[PDB]
Amino acid sequence: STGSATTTPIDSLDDAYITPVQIGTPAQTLNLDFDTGSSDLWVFSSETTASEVDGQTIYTPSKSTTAKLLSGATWSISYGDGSSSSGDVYTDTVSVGGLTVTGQAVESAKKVSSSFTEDSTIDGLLGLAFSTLNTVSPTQQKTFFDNAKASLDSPVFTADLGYHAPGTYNFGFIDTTAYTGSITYTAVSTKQGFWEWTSTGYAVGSGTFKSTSIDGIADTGTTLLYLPATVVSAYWAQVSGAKSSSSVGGYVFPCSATLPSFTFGVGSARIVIPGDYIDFGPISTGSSSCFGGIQSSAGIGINIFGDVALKAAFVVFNGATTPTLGFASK
Ligand SMILES: CCN(CC)c1ccc(C(=O)NN)cc1
Repeated sequence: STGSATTTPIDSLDDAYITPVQIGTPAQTLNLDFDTGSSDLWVFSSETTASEVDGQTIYTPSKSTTAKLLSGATWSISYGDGSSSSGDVYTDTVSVGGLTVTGQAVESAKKVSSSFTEDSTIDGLLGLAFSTLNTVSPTQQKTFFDNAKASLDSPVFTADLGYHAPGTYNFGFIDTTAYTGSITYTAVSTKQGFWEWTSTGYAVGSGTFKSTSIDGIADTGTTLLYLPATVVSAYWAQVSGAKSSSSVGGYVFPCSATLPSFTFGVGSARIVIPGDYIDFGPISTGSSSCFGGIQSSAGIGINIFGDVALKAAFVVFNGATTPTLGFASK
């Protein structure tokens, strides 16, 4: 089997991407944030604290003839930005882009943090990291990908995120028309439950490539590119007037600037992030200070290849017995 679904930015900055997902019988379509940095499929629901719901579409398990309470199961998750959610668990039929999994754990939120409440466009998350990170207790549950993978034509999914435009998540096949050149594969460590890999270095604009190992995770659920302070300082030093602002919470730059590109290495291959992808716009409406899309990972504890980086590539998440990650230009 295969599936293919379009993913759409939630706003004009590509702050996140939403993908329609069919849950239950008859189908209830919710728009979920596909998240290769976590392993829970959770939704706004009829059980979510009413004051914490603000425009989201909710899953109502009582209206699904295939929903079953997973008795005794609870979940609770916190993300690296401080966002969180928690609740109980149902199993139900879940379909993405024509690919159907029966008996998928659908984690129903009882509580969500304000950061989720305020994102009216995001009806929940669909985790695509390794199932060892799943938070359901006392019986850990499998991701949608993990459940699907034996049925898939090939045990892979691909992320093809757009810049200020829709893109595609495919399951079970590699669309050879969706990228240019060849796909370069690189090793993955699953020890921390993430799609963790090592970039071979970077360049700023038209500068020389610096060969240096940068461990990090491929996280579709993180907006920006978070790299070591040395790398990030080298980038922003090429933008007149750019500075790290403690009050704003990262690097800002004059909105009048033209940003340089940023290149990262994948083996001997190179992915180029155009300068425009690194512009996250005014820090507040009408400001001439703009927020940067490359930020320091110092204090996070890990480097994160978020959407800023991933959207510059066609990315293969290869879930074979020994997982790997592939990147191509597009
Ligand atoms: C700000 C609240 N949202 C919705 C955009 C989040 C989505 C994904 C993550 C995350 O870290 N995923 N790996 C954290 C938060």
